[PDB]
This record gives sequence, structure tokens and C-alpha cells, in this order.
Amino acid sequence: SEARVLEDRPLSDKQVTQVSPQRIALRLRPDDSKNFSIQVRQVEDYPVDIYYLMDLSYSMKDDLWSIQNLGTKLATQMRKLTSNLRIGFGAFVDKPVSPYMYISPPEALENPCYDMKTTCLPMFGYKHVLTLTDQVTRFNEEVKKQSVSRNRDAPEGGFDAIMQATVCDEKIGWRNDASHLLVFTTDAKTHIALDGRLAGIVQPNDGQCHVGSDNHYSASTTMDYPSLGLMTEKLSQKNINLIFAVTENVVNLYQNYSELIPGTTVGVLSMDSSNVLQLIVDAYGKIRSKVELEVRDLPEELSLSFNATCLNNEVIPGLKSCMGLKIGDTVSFSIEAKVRGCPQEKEKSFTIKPVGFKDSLIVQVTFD
Amino acid sequence: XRGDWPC
Amino acid sequence: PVQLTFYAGPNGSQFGFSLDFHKDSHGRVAIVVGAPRTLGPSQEETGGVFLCPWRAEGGQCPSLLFDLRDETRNVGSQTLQTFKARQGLGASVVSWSDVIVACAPWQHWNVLEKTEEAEKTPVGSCFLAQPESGRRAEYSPCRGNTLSRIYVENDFSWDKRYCEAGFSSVVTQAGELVLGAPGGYYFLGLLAQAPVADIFSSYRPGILLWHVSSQSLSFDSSNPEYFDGYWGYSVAVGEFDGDLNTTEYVVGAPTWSWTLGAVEILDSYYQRLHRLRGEQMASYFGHSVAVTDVNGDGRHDLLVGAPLYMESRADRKLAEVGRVYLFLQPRGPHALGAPSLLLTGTQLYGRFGSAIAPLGDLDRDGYNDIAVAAPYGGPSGRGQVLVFLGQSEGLRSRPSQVLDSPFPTGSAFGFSLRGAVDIDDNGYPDLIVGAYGANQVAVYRAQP
Ligand SMILES: *[C@@H]1O[C@H](CO)[C@@H](O[C@@H]2O[C@H](CO)[C@@H](O[C@@H]3O[C@H](CO)[C@@H](O[C@@H]4O[C@H](CO)[C@@H](O)[C@H](O)[C@@H]4O)[C@H](O)[C@@H]3O)[C@H](O)[C@H]2NC(C)=O)[C@H](O)[C@H]1NC(C)=O
Ligand SMILES: *[C@@H]1O[C@H](CO)[C@@H](O[C@@H]2O[C@H](CO)[C@@H](O[C@@H]3O[C@H](CO[C@@H]4O[C@H](CO)[C@@H](O)[C@H](O)[C@@H]4O)[C@@H](O)[C@H](O)[C@@H]3O)[C@H](O)[C@H]2NC(C)=O)[C@H](O)[C@H]1NC(C)=O
Ligand SMILES: *[C@@H]1O[C@H](CO)[C@@H](O[C@@H]2O[C@H](CO)[C@@H](O)[C@H](O)[C@H]2NC(C)=O)[C@H](O)[C@H]1NC(C)=O
Ligand SMILES: *[C@@H]1O[C@H](CO)[C@@H](O)[C@H](O)[C@H]1NC(C)=O
Ligand SMILES: *[C@@H]1O[C@H](CO)[C@@H](O)[C@H](O)[C@H]1NC(C)=O
Ligand SMILES: [Ca+2]
Ligand SMILES: [Ca+2]
Ligand SMILES: [Ca+2]
Ligand SMILES: [Ca+2]
Ligand SMILES: [Ca+2]
Ligand SMILES: [Ca+2]
Ligand SMILES: [Mg+2]
Repeated sequence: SEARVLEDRPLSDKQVTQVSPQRIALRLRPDDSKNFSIQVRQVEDYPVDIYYLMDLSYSMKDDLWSIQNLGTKLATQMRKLTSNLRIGFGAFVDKPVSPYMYISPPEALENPCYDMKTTCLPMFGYKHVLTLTDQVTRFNEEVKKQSVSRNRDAPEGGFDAIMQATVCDEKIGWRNDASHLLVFTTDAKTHIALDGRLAGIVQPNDGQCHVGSDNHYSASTTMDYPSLGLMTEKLSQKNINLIFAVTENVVNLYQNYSELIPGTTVGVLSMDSSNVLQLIVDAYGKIRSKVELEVRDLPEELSLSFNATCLNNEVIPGLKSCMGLKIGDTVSFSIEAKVRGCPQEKEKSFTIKPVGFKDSLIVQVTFD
Repeated sequence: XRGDWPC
Repeated sequence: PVQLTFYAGPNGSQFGFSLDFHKDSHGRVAIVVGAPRTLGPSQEETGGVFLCPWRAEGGQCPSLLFDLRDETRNVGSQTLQTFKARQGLGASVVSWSDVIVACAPWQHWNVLEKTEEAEKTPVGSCFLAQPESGRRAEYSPCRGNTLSRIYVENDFSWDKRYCEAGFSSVVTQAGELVLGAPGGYYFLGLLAQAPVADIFSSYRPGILLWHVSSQSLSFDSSNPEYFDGYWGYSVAVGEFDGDLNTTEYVVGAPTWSWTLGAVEILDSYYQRLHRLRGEQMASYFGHSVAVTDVNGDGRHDLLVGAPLYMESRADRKLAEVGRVYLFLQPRGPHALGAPSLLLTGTQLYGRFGSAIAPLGDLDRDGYNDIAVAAPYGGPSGRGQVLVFLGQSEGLRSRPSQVLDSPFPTGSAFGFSLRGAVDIDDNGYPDLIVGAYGANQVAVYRAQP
């Protein structure tokens, strides 16, 4: 029983040769047993989906340009950090209802900046703008297009915007086989749960999506703001890591806020975004992968077993996958195959596919 | 800000 | 537990958003429940102060006849307009002898004079019902011919336009009504106190703008630490200066000092006797306040709700349940200090501590006992009302009785409740619970 190595291209270290060797011819005699060691290494970069939420209030006006930069710059950095990226975004002002807006004179419903003789867009709960896409150019163009609206009071409904950013997928366009990051902007205090009771809204924000066709938070005027708890539930359940990118004015408020939400971080949204981009790459440093193998196109008659040697260099029998691999680590698997006699087919072909790897070990087997 | 105004 | 007495309202009406008790000079006790979206005779949701008489079966209530027509009064080259469109006539109700004060926080109000106007801002307005005399007076201490430009020019000093006056309201034992408008002074908040007798005497039909001589509006402030706190979102009255000759005002602002939230104790003359600050940020420390002698030593103690409080538990998890802060008044002329006791809910996302109902004493003994709300508590996530059997030392962390929502999802059962009032005169307070989402109110006649 000799196993001739056919395709043995070396592992890349970033062809993206993620499995070595690639093709093997296995020759067997009746009642035979034989073990060979394969090696596998992650090569290509990691997948990521960034959603971006922005204030649009009269207030936000002071730092509007600021938050716009925090979009585009961010994308650029994660273009240099990975190739498998998607980016999407949404905007928000406050609950569209008195006393948060101006309703007199009636023109205020179309322009609540009547007293300043200026034009501001009719203020809105949450208007989801761009679904997540690899088209970063379209994301940049749509982010820059957003402009300022008006409300009455200083706090704004950002938590409503985050809940509707994470709470639905099809509208927003996430990927199950990827990491998720959510960057939230503001410059003033945030309307939290129980703020909307000033406008007659006493029904909470639940864990369901209320955006349909019009690209608006339909149930904005009838659903209250969301609390930090349900925020955390929706961030964790969907595997979303939050970064509060806020102005230095009351950055302590959001540092305390981040202490209040497990796993989230806070950046000083300002003239620069170093404090936020460094935290982006920090969160990117913590992504751990898994190398798990399956075997396809093999009959039941042939029996198989294995050992495994991971990055820890500790040999384990019966464990086909270690938890928490990184980029560049090599894992070896010694597979033992036992054949019971010579079948009539006399020539088989099967695959060993690492889970989530398009590359596979194609094995041709002959019996003498 | 006291209201939606620039500080 | 069978006598879960149901009071019904029409669809849309939000029957139960606010509630209180009334005892006319005739002596008939009625549940006054405000449905802020009741359909008027003009097929418009404005508000309805359902004077529900105490009926075992409950059901639809006789909508007490409040003037729903908008007054386009003319005086001094000005037009006083009281926009009652979506006014919420019923988002806060109180009573005192044969007087019912039923306040529309969203009763928009305006002055048309040349091009300028007062802006239809939810100044609020308490309708004064004297049903025995049939006197339909009106009160709005916040109602003001002051133009928008005048308010802007003075850095919004005393900017009362957005009062939502009658957002909360209490009646002083002496007979003067104190209304808490969190929207006061540009959402800073304020208290406006005036006798009911004086406003009744000063009332004239179709005037809607008249200075009341005995009104007492709160002093505004300029320290940013009070900004957007909603200094008045919750209001109550207790004695904290140890001087029974004056009445002390306890104000809960749940967003005080950047979402920390506080409760201030002031004298009758609107001067700070003390301030008590929030432990956990964004927990809404001051959403609901409650003044009572939980200790029962003769000195009033303060109870604050924090319905967005999140605790730390095993595996280092921050689970959002809520909290109740109890501050105890020290013996003699001593100021209140650190949170005397701390009480916490169990169910996740329950908004535990949204509404606190002073229950007085449950077992008719002497330990002051209270109740607290959790509109989305319980295993199901529908509603929860938790009875805190208080102690001579303070408040126990394990609620004695938990009432679950018999309504479906979205009802916000327990969101506004009230006790301390005996309906059947059995000698025990009766807990009335305003499940607004289902347009119903549940009265539980608590047997100890
Ligand atoms: C109170 O609660 C809610 C809040 O308003 C109400 O819910 C809405 O009520 C309207 C009633 O006008 C309802 O419209 C009905 O739709 C039916 C079709 O599903 C209509 O046809 C009926 O179909 C029956 C099934 O075959 C048939 O047997 C019957 O003869 C009739 O033809 C019906 O006539 C109504 O127009 C809305 O669907 C409903 N919407 C929601 C979102 O709830 C509720 O009705 C109110 N209940 C009461 C008792 O007042
Ligand atoms: C959220 O961020 C804020 C800043 O934005 C952090 O505020 C910090 O709060 C601490 C106190 O928790 C401050 O330390 C001291 O505070 C006292 C004032 O409080 C005292 O209170 C007791 C009773 O509670 C009274 O008896 C005293 O008289 C007194 O009033 C002050 O006197 C000290 O000099 C000292 O400042 C700290 O200063 C403050 N930091 C800033 C930058 O303002 C807050 O910690 C943070 N939240 C959490 C949970 O960390
Ligand atoms: C991979 O591990 C398996 C067992 O999981 C190895 O089989 C062992 O071979 C040795 C002889 O060298 C025997 O003494 C053991 O009894 C066998 N199995 C076990 C687990 O005890 C197999 O040989 C390993 N492959 C390599 C590369 O050595
Ligand atoms: C194969 O298995 C034998 C025992 O079964 C072991 O001694 C040897 O180290 C293994 N590896 C190879 C590929 O020979
Ligand atoms: C209480 O106030 C009244 C009203 O002025 C006063 O006449 C009375 O003397 C006061 N009583 C005490 C004990 O101070
Ligand atoms: Ca700004
Ligand atoms: Ca606002
Ligand atoms: Ca006093
Ligand atoms: Ca006491
Ligand atoms: Ca007792
Ligand atoms: Ca009773
Ligand atoms: Mg703003």
C-alpha cells in the first residue's frame, strides 16, 4: 500500500493553497490499513460587515462633516485590513411627533426651520438608506448625500436607529459567515427608553424590523426608544460589535455608556478618528477562525480514523477541529484508512473539504 | 444647546 | 384573585394611560381614567377623562363632558386658539374634594397676532370639572401671550412654551394644586402651584388667558447639570426640612446630569433643601418618585425608580432589569446621604421601576409598604407589578406579590398605577393599573 503524492503545492502564508498536498493517489491491497498526514493553513483575509448610523439633527449640524468622515475613512481602513467586506448605513433625528418637532405654522411639518427662514427636512424616526454592499463607492456617495434635520429638545433617538440597523438583515444585507461591526455617531445626549412619553409614545421598541419598501421606520411614531438591555441582546444575538464614535464634548457620557454595554468600545469622534479606527483594528485583532474537515463521495465499506496536531503542538486522538485558530497557523491531521477486501469498482475518487474552504483534497484510490 | 442648538 | 375588575374603553382611546381617584362633595368615589386618544363627537382622537363610577363589571365609562371644541377667542388684537387636536386630554388626572383636574399635556395652544404666533406647543391645560356645580373652568399656569421671539431673545429664560403642564400633578394637603411640567424651561422642567379655589374664582368663560394672583411657578436655572433632566417628569410632596409649617416638593428628573438622573428636595418657596444623585447611568433615576415614611419614624423618606438599570451577574453579564433606590431621612436636622437600600428586579428587559405606587400600609400595622412597575416583566414578557413590603429599617429586596398582565403583548400593563385610595372602603388601598395598549384598566382590590 503506497500513497503517491500528485498535487503538493505549498501552503500560502498570507493560489491561496490552503490545503497541502492537494491530490493523492492511494494504492491498497485487500484488508489493508494506512495513515497519512495532511496539513492546512488559513491564507485569505476575514469577512466583515460594517453598518454606520448617523445623527442628522440641527444639533448634529456642528459636527455633521465630522461623522461623514467617520464613514468614508473607516471603509478605507478596512479595505486595507481585508478584501471580504460589505458596508451599509442609516440616518436618524428623533421620533417624528410633538413636542420633538415644530407643528405650527403648518409649513413646519414640511420645514420646522420656519423661524430661522431656512429649509430642514421633515424630521424622521429612522430612514435606512443603504443596504450592505461590496460597492463601497455607492456607500460613500449615499453617506455624503445625507443632510441636517431639526427637532426641539437636545437628546436624540440613536438607540431606535441602532435597533432598526441590527434588527433586520434582508433590508440591511449582512452575511451569516462573517463578523459584524456597528459604528454609531452623535454629538449630544441620546434619547433613551422612556424619553418618548413626552410625545405620547408609551409602546416600547421590540426585536422586530419595521422598515418596509418606503425605507422608513414605519412604527417610529408608535414605538418608544429602546433600552440598553435590548440593545445588547440584539448586538450579541446577531454577533455585532458596537463602537460609540462620539464628540469629545461629553465623551465621558459614552465611555460610561460603553462600560454599561459588554464588549462595545468608544472613540472620540472629532477632527480625526484615530481613537475609533485603532479600536476598529483592535476588534479586528480578536477574530478567531475554525478549521474543520468533512469527507464526501466515500462509500461506507472503507473505515476511517484520525489524530490531530494543532498550533499548541499537542497531539489529540478523535478531535477533528481545535477552537480559535488564527491567520497563518498550520494544523496537521494524520488520517488512517482501512479497506476490507478488493471491490469490483477497482477505482474510487472522493474529497476531503475543510468546512468553509472552497479548496479540497481530491483523492484517487486504486486496489491491486 | 439647551435645545437643538449649537453650543 | 377572581375580581380582576375590568374597565373598558374604545379602540385607539389609550384608556388607562393615566389614572386617579375622585370623591365629589356628594361622596361618590370614581376612577378618573384618561384615554389620551378617545374618539370625540368630531371623529377625532383628542382625549377623554372617563369618570368611571365604581362598577364590579366595569366596561365603557360615561365620558365626562369636557369642552372639546377649540376656542378661537379674540382679545387685545390677539386670537387665543386652544388646538385640542391629539391633545391627550387624559394623560394626567387628579382630584381634590368636588374638583377634578384633568390635564392635556398635549393640548397645543397658540396666539395668532399679526404674522407672529405662540407656536402650538403642548403647553398642557387642566380642565376644572365641578360636575355637582357643572362648572367647566380651565387652568394653564403655563398659558402665556408671550411670543416665541420674546422667549428666544432672553436665552429661553423662563421658556414655558413646552410645559406639557399637567404631565404630572399632585394636590397639597392645604388645597393648592402643584403641576409638574418636565418640558418646563425648555425641557428643564418646573412646578406651578396655585389654589384650586383661587383659579375657580378667577375663571371666566372664553378668556383662556388671565394671571392668577396666588400662582407659584418654579425658579428656573442656568447650570447645565439640570439641562434636559425633565426636572418635573415625576413630582411629589413631602416634609423633609423637619418644618411642618411648610410643605416640601420632591422632584424626580430621570435624565439629570447627563442621563444619571436625580431627585431634589425643595421647600415650599422652591429652594433646594437637598439633592440625591443616580448611581447607574441611563437607568432613568427619577422616572417615578414616591415620598413616604418607609421607616415610619415620622420623617418622610424618598423612593426613586430606575427602569433601565442593568445589574452585573455570573459570566460578567450586564442584564437590564431596573432598580429602586431608597433614601432614608436621618433623625433630627440631618441631610439624606448614601442610597439607604437598593432593590432589583429579575426578569430581563422588564423596565422594572417605571411607575412606583405608594401603597401606604398593606397589613394595616405600621410598616409602610409600596409597589413598583415592570411593564414588560414576567417569563412571557407582557407585564409585572411588584409589591415591596417595606420594613421599619427600610425596603426588602424580594417583592412579596407579583401581578402578571392578563392582556396580550404590547399592553404595557402596570405602566401607570395608583394605590393609597380605598374604593370599596374595606380599610385597604386598591391598586388600579392602566394597561393603555389594550384600552383597559384593571382594578385589583388587594386583600392582605
Ligand atoms: C378593536 O381592536 C382592533 C384595533 O382597532 C380592531 O382591529 C381592526 O378592526 C377592523 C374592524 O373594522 C378589522 O377589519 C375587519 O376585517 C375583516 C377581514 O379580516 C372584515 O371582514 C370580515 O371577515 C370575516 C371573515 O370571513 C367575515 O366572517 C365577516 O363577516 C367580515 O366580512 C371585517 O368586516 C372588518 O372590516 C381589521 O382587520 C382589524 N385590524 C387589526 C390590525 O387588528 C378590532 O376590530 C377592534 N375590535 C372591536 C370588537 O371593536
Ligand atoms: C461617568 O462619567 C463621569 C464624568 O463624566 C464620572 O464622574 C465622576 O464621579 C465621581 C464620583 O462618583 C467624582 O469623584 C468625586 O465626586 C465628589 C462628588 O460626590 C460626592 O458625593 C458624596 C455622596 O455621594 C457627598 O457626600 C460629597 O459631598 C460629594 O458630593 C467630589 O466631591 C470629589 O472631589 C470627586 O470629584 C469624579 O470627580 C467624577 N469625574 C468627573 C470627570 O467629573 C463617573 O465616575 C462616571 N461613572 C462611573 C460609574 O464611573
Ligand atoms: C495518528 O494518531 C493515531 C491514533 O489516534 C496513531 O495511531 C497510533 O499508532 C501507534 C504506533 O505508532 C500505536 O501505538 C497507537 O496505539 C495508535 N493509536 C493510538 C491512538 O494509540 C497514528 O499512527 C497517528 N499518526 C501518526 C502520524 O503517527
Ligand atoms: C502511521 O501509523 C503507525 C502505526 O499505525 C505509526 O507508527 C506512524 O507514526 C504513523 N505515521 C506514518 C505516516 O507512518
Ligand atoms: C403655621 O403656619 C401658620 C400660618 O401662618 C401660623 O399662623 C402658625 O403659627 C404656624 N404654626 C407653627 C407651629 O409654626
Ligand atoms: Ca453638534
Ligand atoms: Ca431631540
Ligand atoms: Ca417644611
Ligand atoms: Ca423617615
Ligand atoms: Ca406594613
Ligand atoms: Ca379597598
Ligand atoms: Mg441634536
